[PDB]
Formats: sequence, structure tokens, C-alpha cells
Amino acid sequence: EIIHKLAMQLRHIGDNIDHRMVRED
Amino acid sequence: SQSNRELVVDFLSYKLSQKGYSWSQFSDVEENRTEAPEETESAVKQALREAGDEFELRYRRAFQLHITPGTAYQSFEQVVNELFRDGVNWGRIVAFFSFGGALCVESVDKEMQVLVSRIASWMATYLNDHLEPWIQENGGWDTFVDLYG
Repeated sequence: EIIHKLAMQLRHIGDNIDHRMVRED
Repeated sequence: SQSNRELVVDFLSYKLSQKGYSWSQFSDVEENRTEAPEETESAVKQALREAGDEFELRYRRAFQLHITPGTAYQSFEQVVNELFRDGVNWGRIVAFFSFGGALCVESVDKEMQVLVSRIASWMATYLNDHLEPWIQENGGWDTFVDLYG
């Protein structure tokens, strides 16, 4: 379970610092 | 065209240096450290270094793997696969760099420093094979600099 847990924590913080790109639609 | 090798080497060099280690101790691949600050590649490198610092700070505020030389490749690839399975964005790419940097630092601490050059290889291969189409379709590393630099 540790691989999934770690990947989802990395992904959560990744999405938190992201959502910066402007959607043109 | 932007070298993904160059970004991996720069980022891992930075993370190792923050813990007192030198990339050149673990690989004979060199980074271009003389390019002008005004160059786009220097701007990409700086944006990625700072984004990694900010990612690691935010990760530490909110949040076992037991890396071994026999399991490191599968553990790296499986985490990265799950990270990107439902999509790519620049923040997840920063997470990918910070994850690799963390594995490298830990590998030197635990007397497994042969892994430093191998993690770097796996990162560059993943970038060149699996992230590069998205990078190219989303405005390239220049867009990353606009958003994070």
C-alpha cells in the first residue's frame, strides 16, 4: 500500500502547487 | 530543443548540494553551468529548482518505502506510473523531480550511492519517453517558466 499512498501524496501536493495553466476553452 | 538530461542533472545537483553532496562524486556527466542567466535554459533550471523547494516545503507540511538496490527501479517506476496515470500537469512534473531528488539524497545517506546515476537515468528516460509529448503539446518548458519562474 505504501507505493499507492506515496504516489497519491506526491500527486496531491503536485496538483496543489499546479492548476496554473490557463484553459483557453 | 531542451535537453531533459540537463534538467535532471541540474535538479539532482541542486538537491544533493543542499545536503552537502556533489553530483560529480556520482557521475561523470556534466551540466552546462556557464550558460548566461538570460538564457532560457538557465531560466528553466532556476524555475525548477525553486519549484522543487516549494513542493518539498508544502509536502512536509501535510505529510516506509525502504529503497534497496534490488527494489529501487520498480518502486520508482510504480510511483511515477501512479503519479501520472490519470493525467499530466506541471505540478506533477515538479513532484516527479522532487521524488527523484529525495531518492538520490537518501541513496547517498544509506551507502547505496550507485543509485544516484541510475535514478537520474530513469528520470531522463521517463521524461524523454513519456512526459515529452505532453510537454511539447503544452507549450514546452518555456511555458513552465511563464507559470513557475
